Amino acid sequence: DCIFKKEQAMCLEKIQRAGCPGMWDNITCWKPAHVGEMVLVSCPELFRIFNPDQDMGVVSRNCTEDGWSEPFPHYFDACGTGDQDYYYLSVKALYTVGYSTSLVTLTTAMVILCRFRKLHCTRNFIHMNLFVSFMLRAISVFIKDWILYSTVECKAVMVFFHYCVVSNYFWLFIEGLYLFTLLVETFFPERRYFYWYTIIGWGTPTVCVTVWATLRLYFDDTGCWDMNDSTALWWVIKGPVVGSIMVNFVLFIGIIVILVQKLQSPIYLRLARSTLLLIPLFGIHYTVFAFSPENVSKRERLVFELGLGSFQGFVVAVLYCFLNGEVQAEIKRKWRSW
Amino acid sequence: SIAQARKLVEQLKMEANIDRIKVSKAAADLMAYCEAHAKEDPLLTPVPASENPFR
Amino acid sequence: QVQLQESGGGLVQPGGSLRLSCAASGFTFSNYKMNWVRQAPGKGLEWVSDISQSGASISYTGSVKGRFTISRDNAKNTLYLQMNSLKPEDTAVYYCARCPAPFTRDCFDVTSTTYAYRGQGTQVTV
Amino acid sequence: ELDQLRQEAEQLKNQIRDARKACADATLSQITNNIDPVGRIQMRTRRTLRGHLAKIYAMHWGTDSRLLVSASQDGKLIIWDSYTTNKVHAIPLRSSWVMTCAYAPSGNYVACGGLDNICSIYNLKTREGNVRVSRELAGHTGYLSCCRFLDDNQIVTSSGDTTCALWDIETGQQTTTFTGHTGDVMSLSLAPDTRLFVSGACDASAKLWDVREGMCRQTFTGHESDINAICFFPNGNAFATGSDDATCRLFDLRADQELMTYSHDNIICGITSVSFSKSGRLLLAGYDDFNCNVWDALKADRAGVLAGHDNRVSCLGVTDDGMAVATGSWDSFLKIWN
Amino acid sequence: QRNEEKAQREANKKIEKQLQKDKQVYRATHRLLLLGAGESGKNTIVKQMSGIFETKFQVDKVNFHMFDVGAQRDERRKWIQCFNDVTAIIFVVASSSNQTNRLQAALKLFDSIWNNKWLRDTSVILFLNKQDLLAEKVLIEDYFPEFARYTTPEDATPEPGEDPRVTRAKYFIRDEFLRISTASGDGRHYCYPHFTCDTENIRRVFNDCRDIIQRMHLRQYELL
Amino acid sequence: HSDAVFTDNYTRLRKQMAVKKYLNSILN
Repeated sequence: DCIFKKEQAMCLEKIQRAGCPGMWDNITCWKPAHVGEMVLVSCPELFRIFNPDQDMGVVSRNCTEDGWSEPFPHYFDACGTGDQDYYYLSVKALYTVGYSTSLVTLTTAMVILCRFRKLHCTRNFIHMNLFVSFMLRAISVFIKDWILYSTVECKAVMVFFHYCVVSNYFWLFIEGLYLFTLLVETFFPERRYFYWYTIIGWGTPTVCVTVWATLRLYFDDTGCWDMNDSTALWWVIKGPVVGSIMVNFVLFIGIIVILVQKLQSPIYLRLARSTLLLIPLFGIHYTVFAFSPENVSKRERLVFELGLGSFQGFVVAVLYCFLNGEVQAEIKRKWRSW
Repeated sequence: SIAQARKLVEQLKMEANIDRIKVSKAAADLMAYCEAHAKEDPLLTPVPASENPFR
Repeated sequence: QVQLQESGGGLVQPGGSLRLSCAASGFTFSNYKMNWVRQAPGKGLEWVSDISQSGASISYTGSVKGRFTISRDNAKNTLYLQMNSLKPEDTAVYYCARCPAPFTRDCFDVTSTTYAYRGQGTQVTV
Repeated sequence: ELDQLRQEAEQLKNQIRDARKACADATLSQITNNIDPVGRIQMRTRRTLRGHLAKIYAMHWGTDSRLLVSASQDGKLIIWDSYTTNKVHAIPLRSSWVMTCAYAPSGNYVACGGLDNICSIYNLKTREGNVRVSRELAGHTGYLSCCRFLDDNQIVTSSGDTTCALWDIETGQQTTTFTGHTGDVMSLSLAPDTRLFVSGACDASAKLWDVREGMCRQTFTGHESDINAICFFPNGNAFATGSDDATCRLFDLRADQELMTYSHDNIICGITSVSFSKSGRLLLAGYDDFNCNVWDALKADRAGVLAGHDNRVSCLGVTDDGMAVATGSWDSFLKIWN
Repeated sequence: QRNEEKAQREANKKIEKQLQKDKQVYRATHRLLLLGAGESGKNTIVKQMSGIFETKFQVDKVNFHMFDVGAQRDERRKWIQCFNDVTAIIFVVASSSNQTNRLQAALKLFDSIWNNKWLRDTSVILFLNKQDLLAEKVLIEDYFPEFARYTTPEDATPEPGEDPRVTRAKYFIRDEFLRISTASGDGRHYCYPHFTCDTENIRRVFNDCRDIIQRMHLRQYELL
Repeated sequence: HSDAVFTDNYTRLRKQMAVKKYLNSILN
């Protein structure tokens, strides 16, 4: 039931093989010393989980004639839950329900899109690929949660999870890039671009997750890699995602300025409606908290980005499906044919 | 032009000079053709899979 | 074949009133749009006026705005053109033509020559 | 004097209009009441062709009911195989704008026409690895709307110059001209014995001509708009017409008057293609409401709805043996029904 | 029968390759339809840039495929449906064109086109050719009495050295065409009146095609 | 990304809680 003892057990053998003899402490491990000579060590990094900063040595023990003096100054408490657990549990349930709703709505959407042969077009193909990315991202999150709540299976799950997230962020950026490209060049719009977009959307996540995994093994192979305390290693995965958010924001602002140039030809309500429609498809909500450090406004970020962010599927699968004029036309025609 | 009117009157004269049989005779000939040739038409009557090349 | 025979016309003094009746037959009057076209001596066919299917929207050319008027009676399956006043640029042959397609507002080749759906015409003098 | 001719034509037309009604007897409705209704015919698509680019305008089947030729507005005349679905020939046409195509009964030659005012004949007997135009039948004033093959030599074409012409390949010279039409001729059809042909024009009139001596035997009137399609009833003594007034009228050569009408209140769109089946019981007529209808002859009861196309049915043809029916639309897609 | 099937499959693959290459070549070119009246003088415009006299010209390396009506009958009711998928329709009208009222016929033709069911998704470009002849003949109320009470729009920007009357006449004609175009609801087809006499017609048509494709894309994305 | 942030925070909270549970259990 308890695997904590395992590491402590070795101390016993070490002190029995090596007037104040070695004592097997449950809290730490003490080595024999001269009688009446105070011994000071540094508390194990297990106490330092609470305090991320560097550990300090303060814990000391005193010897006596035939043993070790009791720790009167309680040096264990010197070196180095309810509400937070409740918060994380409520957030967990919220994002779960949202991800399930998105999964279902995007499923029925994709099905409808596949059923109609008229709807098939490059733009729709990219929409379907984004829907596939969302499917992968939901299946990843759910599998990760099940496995998590040290082996190789859990590492493979963490890797598939990261890959799916990076794929979703890249497909959102490819969506914005595609629309911007169409606006920028009205003529000769596609030059094997459904191929370049497919490649850059399905290859770069694999490259970055492989790089991350290898760097992890070589430098910081700790546990199942769930925790990402190593800033350097985390930057490799983080960088492309902030870059995607920034570039997508810039492409979105370019589309907005092009649209407002078009609308002013010889309208604020229409622009607001267009922006409200475009924000889900480009994920303009991430830029709000992207600049914020993870420690700062952490609780607000984990609710806005994930708690409410879990319904992005539903939003894009209601704004961009079940109300689309083409979709409505085709479905009504099929109902009439029935 | 005068020529166009001459053409129109001449064509009307030619089309009036020809006699026409009663409608019933033709409606009967068409009905006979339909009943007689019903089997030949696969679209009207189920096509045997053996001779259905598009199965 | 459809016919668009006209009735009326003659020789009158300037400023007179001439009621021109177009007795269309052989088709549903309501479904189509009746258009008036005028052919000046030595000039091509010129559009004059038209009336919608229900008569709600009525249009005239700029030259005859106000002076003229039209009325449609679906029950009698005929068209009328009342010329309240006459001007020296009016002596010509008037034709009542029909819009090529039913249930569509747009009309094609109404003023085109050798058009099938055109009437015999009437002679008006000032 | 014009007045005397006009009066003579007026009285003679009134006399013929009186003679027709006075000779009318059964009127078809009372006599064909006994025959049983065919019932619902729920045919299903068997083959789908998606090799074309632009909207289809015409197609012609083959005598063997195995190979078909189709034309598109992008300049391609593609010969399709109804069995293996594989393309056979693809001749790049010099003129992109084509409105008609014909297949020779022997299958050696294929012809096309359109807005280029020239009829081009192509030979399928390759001699150098490529297929080029053999002879061009230039001379028509207006755009060619239809073309058919009397045999391997004689070809009859109808154009927009209110006349029809007969051509000989070996000499490239006009042999017999058919004049007297006031409206533009839209299509022509050949009788099974090829002795007489009926051409439909834009003046709501259908005229029967003798291919040899070129005189108009009869003129049929009664349509409320321009005739777009023409077909010959298998027997050889009747023909059907279609116009923009959402109705189909059947005329008899020996009765010289109209026999049956196929109109419904729901349909208001025009009719572009009218064909019959082998037995002639069924009339397959295209429509501008983005689908085709199967009108049962002799009763005027709708038998089936061919709602499988996404655009307007430009053309519709049937096989010589009556085994399958091919329908063309503006979605660059060809469908085979059985 | 296996060998014939193999040969047919190889021929099908070759035909598919050829169709693919032709497809890509076809999509690059933008198809345009040129229309005008007898007195419109579209031949001069064509010089500035057989049933149909097709012409080829490249601007900014974008190839355009523009067609001319040529020797054809004046009845445009049937064959006009073939040009429903073109990028735009260039309508050249001689403003000066008098023996007969050409302006009224042009207005009726524009109205019939604009409201066609098949052509309601095809933008129309309007060109007012022969401005100099209009200026000479002016230096109109008989056909259009509303011109007498017409006033110059506040947004008019006449070029230097131009007398006001010709500007107010051309603006009146432009307003009339815009009003008849916008009298009904317009979806997926727009109107861009322009003044031509001029080697900048290629640039103008290129800009119009650009704007058309942009607005079409936006309309598929439901932005505008 | 938000999913990684939540996972790291939740795992750290679970580890800290377990460590506290062990420490107090041993102390008493």
